[PDB]
Amino acid sequence: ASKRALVILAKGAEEMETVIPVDVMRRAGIKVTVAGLAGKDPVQCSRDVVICPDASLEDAKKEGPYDVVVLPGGNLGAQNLSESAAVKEILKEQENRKGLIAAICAGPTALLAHEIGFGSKVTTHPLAKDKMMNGGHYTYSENRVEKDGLILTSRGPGTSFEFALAIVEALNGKEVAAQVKAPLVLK
Amino acid sequence: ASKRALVILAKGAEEMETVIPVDVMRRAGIKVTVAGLAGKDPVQCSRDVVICPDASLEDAKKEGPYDVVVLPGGNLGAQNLSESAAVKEILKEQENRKGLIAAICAGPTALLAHEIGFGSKVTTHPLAKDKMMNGGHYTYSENRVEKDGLILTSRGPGTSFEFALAIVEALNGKEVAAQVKAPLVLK
Ligand SMILES: [Cl-]
Ligand SMILES: [Cl-]
Ligand SMILES: [Zn+2]
Ligand SMILES: [Zn+2]
Repeated sequence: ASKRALVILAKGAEEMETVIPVDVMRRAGIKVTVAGLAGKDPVQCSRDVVICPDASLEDAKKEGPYDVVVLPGGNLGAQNLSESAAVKEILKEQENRKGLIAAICAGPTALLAHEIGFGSKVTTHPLAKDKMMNGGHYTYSENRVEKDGLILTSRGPGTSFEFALAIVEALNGKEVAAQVKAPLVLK
Repeated sequence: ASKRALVILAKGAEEMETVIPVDVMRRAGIKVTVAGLAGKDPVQCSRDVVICPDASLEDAKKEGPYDVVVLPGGNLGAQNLSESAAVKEILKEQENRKGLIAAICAGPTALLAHEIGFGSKVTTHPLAKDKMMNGGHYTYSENRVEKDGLILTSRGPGTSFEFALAIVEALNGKEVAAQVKAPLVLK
């Protein structure tokens, strides 16, 4: 049976950090739902790329559970994720059921906002470190991708492929991740 | 004055190869127009990401000239670009006026279709080599990004950042490309 991914898409999300994981996960045969935080309407990303989500979050959250919940970054996208009661509930459920949570760039700061995964080793974008580390609830890493059990984090646009492939490996295994990786022409 | 980029977005385009250059060029202060080949309506990309273009190609081509014309890849996107009389005319004009043309992955095969840049050294995705090389009108390269004067090509999703930064360097210079690059957390 195919694994399922929920990608939560908010206004101001970093479009690269959204699209790269969606695409790579779909290459890995994962059923990806791109869910609009605000509703069903198109989402204006940080660099003005406009993406039409597959469903509202309100609807998509009724079709869980998901094998991974993915939080893109983008400063303003992450803030929107951080403020969302709906996101809080989704991440708490995902944590409670021992499901994977993956967050990139400023995305992990939503984990702090919703008190998720405290005690984990995590990375973020360098500019989001101080926000993430407020209170000392995580241990900081400078690895490009950091996986501490069911909390998987990464640093920025330029780590998006490694982040996505890490999600693929966690869900579908090392062999599928390698197979998906080879046609991408990664260095 | 700000440089201008036309990114031609067809059904079946590779969404990563579309979004990465758009975003990175906008970081570099380039005015990017994402133009829908088929018209103004949202475009279903190769991995089902749906992007709302800024304008139809029909409209955007009236607001030229552009400092670069960018052709994303994706097998079916590139075929759509290759079949387009409108694209043919845009690329011929761009070539005639000595403007940059940038194409990635299967995207360069549209150059062959429209008889653009013959004699250039070019790269493509490995799987698109034989198509591109039909007739021997180009010289093939395995470099991740190949720039032969005003013809700039690259290989795949995983070379999209290097491709985008090469476009930035060609338009706005090495210093701006370096400045844009550093926050991306590229390896
Ligand atoms: Cl941002
Ligand atoms: Cl493709
Ligand atoms: Zn980011
Ligand atoms: Zn491609």
